Amino acid sequence: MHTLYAPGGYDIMGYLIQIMNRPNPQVELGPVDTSCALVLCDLKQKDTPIVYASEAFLYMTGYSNAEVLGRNCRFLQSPDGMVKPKSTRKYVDSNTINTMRKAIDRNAEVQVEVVNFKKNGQRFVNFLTMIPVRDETGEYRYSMGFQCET
Ligand SMILES: Cc1cc2nc3c(=O)[nH]c(=O)nc-3n(C[C@H](O)[C@H](O)[C@H](O)COP(=O)(O)OP(=O)(O)OC[C@H]3O[C@@H](n4cnc5c(N)ncnc54)[C@H](O)[C@@H]3O)c2cc1C
Repeated sequence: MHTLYAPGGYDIMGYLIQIMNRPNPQVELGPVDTSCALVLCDLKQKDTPIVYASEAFLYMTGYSNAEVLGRNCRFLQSPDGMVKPKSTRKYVDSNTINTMRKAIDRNAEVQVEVVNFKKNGQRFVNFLTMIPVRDETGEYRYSMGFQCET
């Protein structure tokens, strides 16, 4: 995947404000900021790659920035971090993965609990919320994910 990163970075604060200010929230997130675990994925690049990960996300998962940037978040679904698209996961609920997938395809807010694994192989339940984000053009371009170790 040779995902390309936005020069000058991402407007994470602007998107967090946009999220808290959204008119018809389908899921209540409550106040959020950059201190929590989050990632921003580019819906317009091949396989919706992570283009930004907050430090709390890297800390929670045990992975470094170099290891998560440019990858579809699904790698967390395997203790070895090897998860091929369309593959039947052996540790994660298929309906769950399908739910995330359709929500993402439809720019629909979604919230799920998904089994994930940290870099050292430690299993945990990830309480995940994905909210589509509009960039400067006004159209949905990114998705912001909020991860919470349950
Ligand atoms: C911003 C953002 C943050 C994210 N953060 C995380 C995170 O922290 N942790 C995490 O684990 N994921 C996270 N994800 C999710 C991950 O990136 C994928 O989006 C998710 O795994 C679903 O998409 P996929 O491409 O993996 O689907 P696929 O690889 O296509 O897998 C879908 C699975 O569902 C099953 N399935 C499909 N259709 C049906 C059907 N009709 N009936 C029954 N079963 C069916 C299949 O058998 C398949 O194994 C995040 C996504 C975004 C956009």
